[PDB]
This record gives sequence, C-alpha cells and structure tokens, in this order.
Amino acid sequence: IDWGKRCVDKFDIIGIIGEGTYGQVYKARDKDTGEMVALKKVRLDNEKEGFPITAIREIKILRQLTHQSIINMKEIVTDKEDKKDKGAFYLVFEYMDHDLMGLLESGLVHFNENHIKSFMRQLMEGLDYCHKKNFLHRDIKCSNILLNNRGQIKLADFGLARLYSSEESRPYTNKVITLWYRPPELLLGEERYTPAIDVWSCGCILGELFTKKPIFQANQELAQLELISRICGSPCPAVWPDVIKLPYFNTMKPKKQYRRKLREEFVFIPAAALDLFDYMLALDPSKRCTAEQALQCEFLRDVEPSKMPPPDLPLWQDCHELWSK
Amino acid sequence: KPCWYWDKKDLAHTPSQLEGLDPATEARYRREGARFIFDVGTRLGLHYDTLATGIIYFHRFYMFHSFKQFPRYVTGACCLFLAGKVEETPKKCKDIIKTARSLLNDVQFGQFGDDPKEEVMVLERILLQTIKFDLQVEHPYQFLLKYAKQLKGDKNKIQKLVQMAWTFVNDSLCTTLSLQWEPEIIAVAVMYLAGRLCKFEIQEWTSKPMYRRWWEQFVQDVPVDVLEDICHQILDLYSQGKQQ
Ligand SMILES: CN(C)CCCC(=O)Nc1ccc(C(=O)N2CCC[C@@H](Nc3ncc(Cl)c(-c4c[nH]c5ccccc45)n3)C2)cc1
Repeated sequence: IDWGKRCVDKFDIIGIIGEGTYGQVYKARDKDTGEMVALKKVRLDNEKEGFPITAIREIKILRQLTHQSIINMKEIVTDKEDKKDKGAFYLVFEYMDHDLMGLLESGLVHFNENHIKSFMRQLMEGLDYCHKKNFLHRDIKCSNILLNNRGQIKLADFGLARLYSSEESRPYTNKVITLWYRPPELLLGEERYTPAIDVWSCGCILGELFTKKPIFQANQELAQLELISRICGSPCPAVWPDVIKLPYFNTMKPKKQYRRKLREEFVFIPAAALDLFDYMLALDPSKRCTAEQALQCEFLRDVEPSKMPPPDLPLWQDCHELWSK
Repeated sequence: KPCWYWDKKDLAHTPSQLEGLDPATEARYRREGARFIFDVGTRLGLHYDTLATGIIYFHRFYMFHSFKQFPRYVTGACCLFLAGKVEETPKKCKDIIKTARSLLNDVQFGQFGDDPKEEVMVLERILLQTIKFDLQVEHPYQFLLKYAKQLKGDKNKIQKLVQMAWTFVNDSLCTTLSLQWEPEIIAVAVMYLAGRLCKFEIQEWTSKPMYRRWWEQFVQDVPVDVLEDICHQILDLYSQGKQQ
C-alpha cells in the first residue's frame, strides 16, 4: 500500500494541464518508474471544512473500479514534512494524451468507421463494468473521454458518480449531466433514474463522432428538450408510457408533436452504427439498450480493439481555437 | 487492499503499551473514546453506520499512534468528522466542537488546547494517511439483519434475539473486536451470545435444525472457541453493568 505517505518530490512536474473541481491538475514525470502521470492537487483548509468531500467520493469510488477502459488512479501522495497545514494531497492518475472534445475541435483528425468501432467498444466495455457494479457515472461527455497515443479509450471524471440499487425505490439528484448530453427523463424531472442516463450520454458521443458537432446544442432545458424532440420524436405515452408520471411532462413540451426523424436526420451514418445509434437514443429509458446489449449488437459484437491499428492523432492536445474573446 | 486485523498477541504491543501505558488504561481510553464518538454523533442525529465508521477509524488510528502522544477526544472528534463525509452525512466541524464542548468538562475539553477547531483540522491529514485512504468500511449490523432474515423458528423470539444482538454490536464497538475479527464473524458472535442469554436454541430455526453448527451456513470454518472468546470480551464490559 503506502497509500498517502510518499512525497511529491518523487514526481517531476512538467506543467499545468488544467483546473479541476477541487484544485489544479498537473502533468508530472515519475522519477523512477518511467511512466507519466497526472496529479490532481487537493488543497485543504482553503475551505473551512478540510479535505473536500468531492475528493473523498472520487477516491472512494475509484478504489472499487479497476478496468482497462477506466481512468487508473495509481496512488495518493503528499507534500510531506507536515502538524503544519501547509501539506497538500495529490491524486495520482495515469497520464492520458487527449480528450475527445479537444481532439474533435482541433479539426485535424478524421475518424473512419473502424476508429469509431474500436472507441465505442472500449467505451461500452468500461461502462458495462461500472453498471455491473452498482455505479452511475452521471457526467459522461466528450471532455471526460480520455485517449492516449496507443489508441486506448479510458473513462474519467468519477467525481459525480454514485452508487445505485437496481429497480429500487430511492431518490437521487436531478440535474446531473451537462445539458447537451442529458437524457429526456432528467429534463422532465425524473429523480429515481437508472443507468440508462449514461447510455443516452454515450449515444450522444456516438453520433458526435460521425458528425463534427454535438447533436443537441441548446442552452436551456426547454430549448434542449425541443431539439431532442425535433429529431428523436416528441415524448408521448405511445413510445414512452410513463411520461405522464414525470414532474414536468405537462408544463414543458415542444410546440409541435414531432415524428421520429432520427434515421433521416443521420442518413449518412452506416446501417449497423445507425442501428446502435437509434437503440441508444430511445426516449423511454426502459427501451434504451443496456451496456451489455450494446456490446452484443451488430456494430460492436466482433470488435477486438487490441487487433486494430489506432488512428493517428496530434502527439499533444491543441484545440487550435481562433483568437476570440 | 490493506490488512486491518490483528491477533491477541499484536494487540498487546500497541504503540500505547510500548510507551508504558497499562492494558487496563488503554482499554479504558478506548471505551471512553468510542462512547465519546457515540454520544457526540447521537446528539447530532447521525446514522449508526456513521458512528460505527468513526469508531473503526478511531481504533485503527491507535494501532499506529500512542494515546500518550495523541489525546483521545481530539482524535474521536476528528474520526467522526471524517466519517460523516465518507458516509454522506456531512456535519460542519464547528458543530462537532460545539457538541463536544457540551458533554465534556474543562479538564477533558483541555485536550483541544486554546483553539479547539484547528486541532481537529490538522489531525485529519494524519488520520487519512494512517488509514491509508481506505475509507470504505462495513459493519456487523447489515450481516446481523441478513443472517437473521434466514431464521424461521418463531417471530417474537427472533426479534428479541435481533434486538439483543444489536445492543451487543454497539457494545462491541467499545472494544478492539473490530480489529480482531471480520464484521460477519462479529454478527454471528452476538447472535450466539444473545441465544445463550435468552436460552433460545438457535439450531431449531435453521434449515438444518438437527445441527448445532447453525452458523456454518453463514460463515465458513469458524470454530466455537472463536465465538466463545468474543462473548468473553463482550461480557467483560458488563463487569459492572447488567447483561442485556
Ligand atoms: C477551447 N477548448 C475547449 C480547449 C482549447 C485549449 C486546449 O488545447 N486545451 C487543453 C486541454 C488539455 C490539455 C492537456 O494537457 N491534456 C488534454 C486533456 C487530458 C490531459 N491528460 C490527462 N490525463 C489524465 C487525467 Cl485523469 C486527466 C484529467 C482528469 N481530470 C482533468 C481535469 C482537467 C485537466 C485534466 C484532467 N488529464 C492532457 C491541453 C490543452
């Protein structure tokens, strides 16, 4: 073990990679192992409640999840030579080279069908592992899907994850997923939801790999449900009997009653992928495929990612965003 | 995954005893520390799982640190503070010190020094390193309920057995039993003791009524001598109190 005791000097910081939910995040070089890591820094006492509960939850969850497609937290180190509130903690993760959002907005890489086959296979395998354990991610999006240069997909950002009991009657937090990846039952106020919320988010990822943009881009819940209905069909009991049991079904709805145009709006997508795509964007959560069923579908069944040449990406991440204020 | 279980010989060489503290005084310090966590968290309306998690942090802490170097009530307040955050029942640290101030006299509250709050905050870093960030803990309560659900001898006598076994689990937290045996074994042991004190015969209620080894259906290869020793440690807490 030694989880928590060794010091930060045993790592060489290379630079700041970004900002997290409870402190800065550093790219760092291990002195000895020869492997690269990312360090999520945890300052304490800046908040008068000490070690942040957001880290506790992420630490507690990541120790029970170990999978090739899940972000790997290796250990926790400290500044050392503490008494002395100066000492801070650092969560050690294996370094990943890109996130899907930065990879797509660079405009520099093109994913063909086989590339998306391998990515979704790894993503659905990792999510199935989380769903056979009793964990919901509740924050899947393009920026939380990490990718290295060996072509390996890994799921990250488990801070918002929580344990669920199957078909049990216990309530949760309603506004969990970012708006562009939030399923319709959450937009209508479902609070006792299911792992289908993660599958919807992955369905948005799949369509966003064939198109270059997110498929549902709105800035408010009312408009977001409108764009979803314009493509996936309006929520109604014919396709989704339980919409009448949802808190906001009557007070927020599209102007028109839309018919499902998903196969015509995305006709350029190959048939097998469009079949999985249609399966993942079912309005009714009970009709939405599970991660297990998604692995058994035509598009992903025979995919062995370890036997496919990875697509070549920029050796580092750079969104190449035009100067804009 | 770390290892969190000691034998009777290793518990006789804790850091406190190495510094000259007698076994009786450390056992008393552990009782008062566990009961302190219990009373403070009770007055704040905390889950019994949260109380048990703070107490388990407290017992493991003093397998690596000495009571002569770390005052017990400061450590207890720190363990309850971390446990509430782990068990998703957060409580502001200001509240724990306030509640601790309400139950302790000035000589006991003197352990918090001039500024009581900072003593708990700076200790949280030490506690986390000591428990090796192994935050998830399970307790005998869930197994007592799970094992009792599979008894069918008599409804009223089962509930009396569960109720006495639940009380014995609370008493167990005042000892190092959680450092000796897995929570499943503690669950079986308190049913065994409750069955003795009630003169109920638990074997009658199993699917194998003819078979005294009624517990080998729940835990594998647990000899009766282990259960007898757990009972002896628990009844030791009743050296003064009436058993029940
Ligand atoms: C306008 N658009 C949006 C951006 C343009 C500007 C632009 O180019 N940005 C930009 C963003 C990131 C990087 C970057 O250095 N990386 C890419 C991302 C994965 C990094 N490796 C990485 N590996 C493991 C983990 Cl757990 C995390 C991790 C877990 N949680 C985290 C929270 C925050 C940061 C990292 C993590 N991050 C590397 C470089 C440039």
